[PDB]
Amino acid sequence: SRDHSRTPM
Amino acid sequence: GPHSLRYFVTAVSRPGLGEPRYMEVGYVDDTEFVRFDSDAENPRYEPRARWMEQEGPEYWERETQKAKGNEQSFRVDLRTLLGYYNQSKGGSHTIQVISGCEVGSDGRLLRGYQQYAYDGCDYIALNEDLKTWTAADMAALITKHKWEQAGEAERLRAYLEGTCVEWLRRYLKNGNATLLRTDSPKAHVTHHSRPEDKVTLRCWALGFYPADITLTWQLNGEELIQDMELVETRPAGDGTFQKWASVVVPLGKEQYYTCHVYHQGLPEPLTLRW
Amino acid sequence: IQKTPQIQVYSRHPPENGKPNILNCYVTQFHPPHIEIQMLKNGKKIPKVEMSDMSFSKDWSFYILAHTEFTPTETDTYACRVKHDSMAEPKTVYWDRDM
Repeated sequence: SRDHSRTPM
Repeated sequence: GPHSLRYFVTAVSRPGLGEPRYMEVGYVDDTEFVRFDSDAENPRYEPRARWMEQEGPEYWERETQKAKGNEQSFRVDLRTLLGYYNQSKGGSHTIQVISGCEVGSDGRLLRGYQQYAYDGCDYIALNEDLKTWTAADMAALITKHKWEQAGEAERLRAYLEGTCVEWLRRYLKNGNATLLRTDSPKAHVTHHSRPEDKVTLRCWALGFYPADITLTWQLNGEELIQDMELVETRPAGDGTFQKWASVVVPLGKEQYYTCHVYHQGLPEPLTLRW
Repeated sequence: IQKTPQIQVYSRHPPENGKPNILNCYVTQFHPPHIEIQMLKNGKKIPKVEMSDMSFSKDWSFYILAHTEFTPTETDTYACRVKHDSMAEPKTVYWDRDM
């Protein structure tokens, strides 16, 4: 299961 | 032994050709099991391993939505990095990410990791401590500060120690017949004539799994590591791998050299001669 | 970063004319990711070719696998033609069944 809702760069 | 869940993510801008290409390929150990391609006829997260049929339709809907969301955040990231690096809107650029976790044989977390790269060069990476970031340049220093104020590391740590670990355990279970198998290699040597009374001896190892293997050529008991030609272990199309290693020897002296194959599926190492 | 791809062509099992098999074209260590890969039977393009096993190495260069099922014959020639910005013209690597 993948990661999500990541902070943008 | 240890097991890993890894995701190779790529975002490539295509100026003039429309939206960026976005892909996600997942792996449990050396086995590809899931994949998303934005250029796909119908962009959906799809199974790549037979054992993934055990996941309900809800799994595929969740993962697909996540991917589309991840696709969007990376479209923005591509724009942002152009600013950071003061680059023009007409060039193609790439963002690569490696995300994953590894567990021991007993299922506990050994380590987690997440690394980003821009145009083939390191950008930012989570440190082994799972708490700090390390930037490769000044541009990445801006992202580092943003991530520190946002609390990204705490958020990511939660994923790596929880979700990642739990789902890894589950995948290994549902696909244990595939993921926990051991295909023993089959080896053989070939001969090739060369100018100046020399010959190329090549030792092949085929149809093995896991990918980890050791091929060596010996003479008088010593392993001729420096005098070996060798390819990186490669997938053969059916979930198994192959590899070869060669050595150029004097004509008529071939019989002295032996090939040794080491793999978990071989209780005792294979020894070959031409 | 611009890296020229290494192209390896090989089959799953030792060929035996008449026995079904899988032909692989592993394109490795390249950058950027834009690339065109074609597998050819007798100079003609093979249709059912599956691309799999994509990954990056430590240095971030790309690895991709193209493969199709085939049944070797003593008169059929197979090759893999790759096109990438790092090359002037398309590179064609032939299957050497005697390797």
